[PDB]
Amino acid sequence: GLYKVNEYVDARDTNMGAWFEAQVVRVTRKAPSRDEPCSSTSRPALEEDVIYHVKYDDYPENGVVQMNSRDVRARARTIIKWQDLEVGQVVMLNYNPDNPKERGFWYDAEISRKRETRTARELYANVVLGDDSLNDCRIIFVDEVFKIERPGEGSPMVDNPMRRKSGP
Repeated sequence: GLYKVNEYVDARDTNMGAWFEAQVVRVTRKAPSRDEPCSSTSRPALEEDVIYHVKYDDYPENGVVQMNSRDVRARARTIIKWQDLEVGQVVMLNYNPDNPKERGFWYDAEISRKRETRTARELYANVVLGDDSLNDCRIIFVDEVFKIERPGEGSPMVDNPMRRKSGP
């Protein structure tokens, strides 16, 4: 457990498929450790199959939930503008899978098309859900869409914290 008691990282829930910036408040090992970590708690890995006790800052009412490193990724603090959106590029946006024209839970989208008119910069992308995907959906949220953190290209949140708290 390498994440600290003040480590608010982006916990991608696999079940609903939605990203939520969750606050790591405790790390525990898959070895006998239910309380505050002790007795040589040095347990790193490539993808740590150890239990990060996080709290969705997007839904504080969920309280402390258990998520592993494979589940909790670093929130890449980079808002991608329309002109930086390009074909093949996957980016995370506040998206309602009930209505693409309204915001909701943070999902992925692979940019398929981009066409600006003098009334608005219009975007159409394959919005990637839990394991599913929604090809050619209007991306209204081009002003506030973040990037997916790639191997090397993934910039960490060292600058001003977001902690978007997506819980309408």
